[PDB]
Amino acid sequence: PKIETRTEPMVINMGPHHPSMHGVLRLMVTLDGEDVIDCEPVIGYLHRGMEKIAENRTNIMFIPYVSRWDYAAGMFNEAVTVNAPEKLAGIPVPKRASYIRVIMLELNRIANHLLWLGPFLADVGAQTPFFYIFREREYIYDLFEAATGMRFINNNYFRIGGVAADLTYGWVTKCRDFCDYFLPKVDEYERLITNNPIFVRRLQGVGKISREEAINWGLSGPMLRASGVKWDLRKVDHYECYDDFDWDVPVATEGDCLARYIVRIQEMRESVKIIRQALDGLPGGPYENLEAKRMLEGAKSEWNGFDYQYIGKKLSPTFKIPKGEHYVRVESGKGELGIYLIGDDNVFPWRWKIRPPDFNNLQVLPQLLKGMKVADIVAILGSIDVIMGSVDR
Amino acid sequence: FLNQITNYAKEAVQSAKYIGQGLSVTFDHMRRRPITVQYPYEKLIPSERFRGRIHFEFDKCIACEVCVRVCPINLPVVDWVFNKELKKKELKHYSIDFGVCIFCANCVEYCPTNCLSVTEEYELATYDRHELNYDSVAMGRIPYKVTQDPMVTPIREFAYLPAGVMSGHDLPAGAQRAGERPEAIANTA
Amino acid sequence: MESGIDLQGQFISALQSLGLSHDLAKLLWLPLPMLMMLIVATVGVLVAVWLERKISAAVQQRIGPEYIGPLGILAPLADGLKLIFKEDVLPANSDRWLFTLGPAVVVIPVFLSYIIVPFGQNLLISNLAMGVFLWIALSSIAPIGLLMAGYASNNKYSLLGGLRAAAQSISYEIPLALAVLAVAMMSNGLGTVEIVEQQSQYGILSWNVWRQPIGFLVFWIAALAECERLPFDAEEELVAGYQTEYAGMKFALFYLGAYVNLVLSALLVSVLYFGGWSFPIPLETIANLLGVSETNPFLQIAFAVLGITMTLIKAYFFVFLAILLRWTVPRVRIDQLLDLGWKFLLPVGLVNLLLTAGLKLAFPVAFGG
Amino acid sequence: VSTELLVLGVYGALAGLYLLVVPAIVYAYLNARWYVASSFERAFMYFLVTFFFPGLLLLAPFINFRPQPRSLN
Amino acid sequence: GLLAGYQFVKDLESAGALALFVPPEGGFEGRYQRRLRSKGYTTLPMSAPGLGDLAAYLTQEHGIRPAHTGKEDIRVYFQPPLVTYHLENLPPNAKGLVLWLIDGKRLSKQEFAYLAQLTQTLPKFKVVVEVGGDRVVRWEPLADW
Amino acid sequence: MLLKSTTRHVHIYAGHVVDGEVHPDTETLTLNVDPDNELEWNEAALAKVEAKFRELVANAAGEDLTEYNLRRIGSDLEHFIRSLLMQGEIGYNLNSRVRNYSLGIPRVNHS
Amino acid sequence: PAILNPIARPEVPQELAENIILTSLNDVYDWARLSSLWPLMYGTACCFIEFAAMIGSRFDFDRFGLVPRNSPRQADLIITSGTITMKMAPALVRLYEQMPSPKYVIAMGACTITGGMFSSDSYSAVRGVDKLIPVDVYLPGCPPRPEAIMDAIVKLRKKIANEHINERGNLAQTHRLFTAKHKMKPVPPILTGQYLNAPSRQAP
Amino acid sequence: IMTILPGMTVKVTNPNDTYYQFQGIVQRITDGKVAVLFEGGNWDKLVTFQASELEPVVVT
Ligand code: SF4
Ligand code: SF4
Ligand code: SF4
Repeated sequence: PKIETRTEPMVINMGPHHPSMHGVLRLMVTLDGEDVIDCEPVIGYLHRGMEKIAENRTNIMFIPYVSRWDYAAGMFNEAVTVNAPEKLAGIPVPKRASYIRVIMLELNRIANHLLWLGPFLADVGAQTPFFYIFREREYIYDLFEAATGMRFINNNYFRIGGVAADLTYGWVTKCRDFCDYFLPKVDEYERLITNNPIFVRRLQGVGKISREEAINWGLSGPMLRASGVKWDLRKVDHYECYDDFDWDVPVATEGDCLARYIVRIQEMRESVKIIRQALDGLPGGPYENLEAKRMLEGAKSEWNGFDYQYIGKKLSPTFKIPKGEHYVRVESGKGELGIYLIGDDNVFPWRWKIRPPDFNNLQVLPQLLKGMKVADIVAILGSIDVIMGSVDR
Repeated sequence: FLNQITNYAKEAVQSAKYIGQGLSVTFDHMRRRPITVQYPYEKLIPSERFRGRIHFEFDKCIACEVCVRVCPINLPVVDWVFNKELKKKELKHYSIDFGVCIFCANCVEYCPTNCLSVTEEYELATYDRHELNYDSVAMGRIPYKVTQDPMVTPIREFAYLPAGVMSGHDLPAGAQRAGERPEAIANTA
Repeated sequence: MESGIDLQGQFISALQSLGLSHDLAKLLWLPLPMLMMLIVATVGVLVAVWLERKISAAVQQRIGPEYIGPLGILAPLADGLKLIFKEDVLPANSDRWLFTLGPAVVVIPVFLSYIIVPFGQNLLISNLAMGVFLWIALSSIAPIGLLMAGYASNNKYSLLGGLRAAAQSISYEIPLALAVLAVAMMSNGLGTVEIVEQQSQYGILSWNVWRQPIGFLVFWIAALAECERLPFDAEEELVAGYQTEYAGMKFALFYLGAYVNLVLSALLVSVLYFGGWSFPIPLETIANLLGVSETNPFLQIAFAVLGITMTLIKAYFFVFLAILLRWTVPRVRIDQLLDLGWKFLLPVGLVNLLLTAGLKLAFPVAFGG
Repeated sequence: VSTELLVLGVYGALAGLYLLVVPAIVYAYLNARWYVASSFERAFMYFLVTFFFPGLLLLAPFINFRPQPRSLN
Repeated sequence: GLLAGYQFVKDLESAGALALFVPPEGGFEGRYQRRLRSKGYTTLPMSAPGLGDLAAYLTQEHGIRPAHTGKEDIRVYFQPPLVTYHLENLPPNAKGLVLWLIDGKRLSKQEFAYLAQLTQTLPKFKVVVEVGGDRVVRWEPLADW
Repeated sequence: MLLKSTTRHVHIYAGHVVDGEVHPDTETLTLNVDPDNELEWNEAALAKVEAKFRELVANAAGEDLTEYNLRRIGSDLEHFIRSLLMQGEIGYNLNSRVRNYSLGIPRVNHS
Repeated sequence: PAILNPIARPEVPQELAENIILTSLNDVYDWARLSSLWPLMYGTACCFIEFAAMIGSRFDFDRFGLVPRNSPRQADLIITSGTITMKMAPALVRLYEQMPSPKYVIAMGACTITGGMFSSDSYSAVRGVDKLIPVDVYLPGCPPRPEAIMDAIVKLRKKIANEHINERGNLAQTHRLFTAKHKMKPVPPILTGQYLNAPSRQAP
Repeated sequence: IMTILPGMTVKVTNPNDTYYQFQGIVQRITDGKVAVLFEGGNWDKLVTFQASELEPVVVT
């Protein structure tokens, strides 16, 4: 028993074996009495090298790879990985493929905020609705399994011409059933924290990132929106026919964990509105009605048109990423998941940089653990919505 | 000055009423039917697109390599020798290592002869890793049908429950997916 | 047996009929109620683990540990037996004397405190004139095995966890002592037979929970923080919890000592503030309504079984309330639970003791004698 | 018949009920109404498991609460 | 709870190839594999769907051709015949070799008939193909199917 | 901080073992050939692995005491152990509990 | 040699338990370790979320007996639920070595069987967890759905019920202990825990 | 020789099933269980049926 008792500040490891859903990162914090003096986050325990793998993969065979950065909302990763050769070659997508993309991405945003919400309520001390959040996440899983074939990650759904396959025969009805089921659940999740004074005491002023300090540290998504900035890339960039709906970006003015909670809950409440307004304005409606209308009305009459297709010229596997560079992005569940692609008229990219949504939000974690206590560490790490596959990639 | 004593007792009784209310509403969770899909006797049906174990047909194979050039890791070991008596490609011993496979079915889409199909089979656990090297006759086997096992009550998950149903446990007798199919509006309109 | 039923007297008389001494017959009688009470504590820890894994599943809309027996009934037993089969670990400079003794020091007085609990009048091991005070004194030995298990591991976060568990476990000894002190005021003694006997007079109206409405709450909240349960215990406080170095039978000792403390504390809520064995109707009222004497052996057997069922109903109800309240309450951190122990439960226990002393002085016929 | 022997007879009858008969009745009650039970009925049958637990432990390796084989027809 | 003796080894020595019917929840038939291993047998537990063309995998040399991940060539690996290599690399006074196939489902009737005839022809080789299902552990000979 | 290279069949552990504890020493490093017994290890091939390890740690003189160089030494020793297993001087265990062939299946030499 | 990676002939090892009492006690031992099977709450990547989908309510983790443990000292099983990198591999071997001896490993997903999609062009991915740990059951599927994981657990239970109690001794480590003196230069600890208090954050 | 042959088109008629009114392509016949290939969708699915729940079509 060689543990002595000094008067100097100690060091707490919080190593890569996290006994909860916290990823693989070390969190070597000092914390002299209780005040966290210093915090060195060790990163890279899931660094598998996607940026070097990408330079030796065709885009049709890198789509199975891109579910593994943000592996709670997997298709968001495909939403940049498809959109990077899409805007070099200028390949247009159909309107139906764009609306299917909007529906899949907003379901992925709901699922990403649910997988954030489970561990966040378990870390803040609620720990009763942890087992009730995975039920609606399994509803989204079974919605993804009908269309994309797999659950939350391993979808080959997004393609350069749009979407790999159109929806199944009962998909729109069951998605509307899930939204009618899920509208009161976000109000229950908001009243769980905000109508309980012990939780808002645990979440007020815990992590005090400013408005301009959030812009300087490169924060994005709900960590930027909670500081005061109305910056959503679906609105800033006129992206993938998101402007055909009426949703409002949720912001808060404080920037603490309660503000990030409120922004993510209202992001769920806005994404389900986008789901409803996209299911209403789906070109051709559900796939059973559209397939019946293109069956009975010959092979004509605008239901065989371009913007009523699921795929815009299904491409050969030897598609050349043309010479030129740009930087695509999406607003994922953590915001600003970007791809810097410098393809040079080869079948492979020449450089595929991944700008992860939470690798640039985890660098503020030592800055956010400055004047905080010990038991407010896992709350602040809970409020970042960190997924280490994107941080390491 | 008893303004902080009565506030103290008020905070105590408000927490006591909150604990009593939460204890009443966690006692209304026990009466609900459990949503547990009890696996070895209630194997849930996978969807019509599942991407489970890959199936291979040794006679429908023109011995190209499109299933290798679209696989993300160039996994299927197809080897052929050219027979100049016939001047075709003449595949022998196709195989896929399912311990390396990521089950994306890229090889299923980019198959020009519809040779590679994908199955509903996912129970592929082995003791030896090298048993996951399914050769052409191993993966040419008929897959395990979940609805044809006389120990399983199979369960449709969520996207095959009709139009108001959330869990597939209360299903009375095989009610269908959501409603009509494209052979109905052609008769309707 | 004819006049009554006395298994101690009948056993000593039938063992003197073989040709033994009287004191030797008493000595051979001695291990039998102790073995019966250890059997009761062992079935209590198995019931507690089963009820913990089944009510927690029923709350979360799951099914509990099936496929281990018919229901999950053999699920704790395997969880016992597996921990007998696992090896030792000895964390890298561990003390090897204090390490093995820590679980023993923390679970021996909890087992020893089962003399105090009755399942009926003279259905216990001993009356023990300082009963519940000896239970409190023996439960005060737990934050020495806690500090022993914290120190004897060569890693930190368990020394820190040991100091944390010892600071939690002494913050609720004094409200427990004050809440027991109110019942000892109202009962004119500390023996649990006399504590239940001052409640088994009018069946349910003479129970102490109506005369100690806040003392029952103080005892229940303070006993739920002595058993390491509910809020007072999903990432750990820091990384570890004073038993993250214990692997086999020593972790089994910790694991069974927690639930044995839970079962004992539920039994003592049933004994102190409720009737320990009393039906809500007094038993002599039913004995005079039937007309048969309260000394003939079949009414003795029926009333003993009825007292055992009443004890187990109330002990089960409080074990059920603990397993519900584990998922009801929010988990509080260490500072809020120490503020609950010192700044809330201690002043409410003190004002409860003062008002029950004023009530016993003012109205002595309702509160004891 | 001796009354000591009849007291030992009702002891043996109570032991055979507490260990064998009513634990089998509780097992036959739990493959019965378990989901049709309410919360209070679930607490009552959990009490029935709690009280007759040594008899349920004796009868545990002899009950076969597995689902029956399906018909496939 | 069903104290099982050593009748299972006697039915194995009688039939030569018996189909097991195990409950699908887990390990309730491995007690019979341990009884069989305690009588002097050597059990070889391997998964049946990973084997292909049991005439070639069990008793013949078969080229494995492992996975090149776009890096190596085809690189055929000639695995030895499993039953005869595990029977020759055995003690000479052992009771024999037993192939314990854990997935008797998703196999054909022809492979069952071949496994039964293979246990009949070469002397010390028995199979315990687990076709699964039944509510208790019960076994039949591999005669009709 | 104990410097080590723990993979299967070799454990480097820069330091010396005392009783069941390895104490971190600077100028020595241990070796734990096959701590899980997948291979048989007769004494001839065991002495061959010991001599190859001492040659590898002599050839690694002058570099840093990082875990990268320890992992390089352990990986070269892993390739040597697999080369001895492939030559036939070392067999698989077959009394183990796993039997998963982590260094290749048995196979005949030519065809 | 005519067999390239050969198996070896054993020493004719047989327990020959003709006793039926100790055979039934072996049955009790295997059933007890079989029906408890407490896994380590071990994650590291994508597959862990499907592992978490077992711990939820739709598929039940507990109904085979297994509750997840935080410490590896109480852990009976480890389901390696994700990609093991070159950085995570010594940590994984350490948290496997910190378990009591009747321990079991399930290589979950393709990343731990062979390092599935990182087995081609990755420089920091361990191609298979059996390069580090003795593995009992291998589990394919890139995200293996939770029915497949509690199929791997069923096959692990079939593996556990075979284990003999007289055969304990395969749970050993069998030290070899070749010590060599080396001439490498010790470097200082590069990663200390000084991030904001380091005298380079304050001023350029 | 008259029974269900591989290579033709089918359609399922088992009413209480997930796969209903689905046209498929029969691919392999072993031991009575018929495995048919479904072209519907981007990934070709192979779902096993039996002859008691299948019937060939005459139109295509
Ligand atoms: S793509 Fe299809 S046809 Fe071509 S080799 Fe692969 S399986 Fe055969
Ligand atoms: S499913 Fe994907 S990973 Fe598997 S062989 Fe086909 S293309 Fe390759
Ligand atoms: S196997 Fe697939 S899902 Fe699992 S960790 Fe690897 S990439 Fe992620």
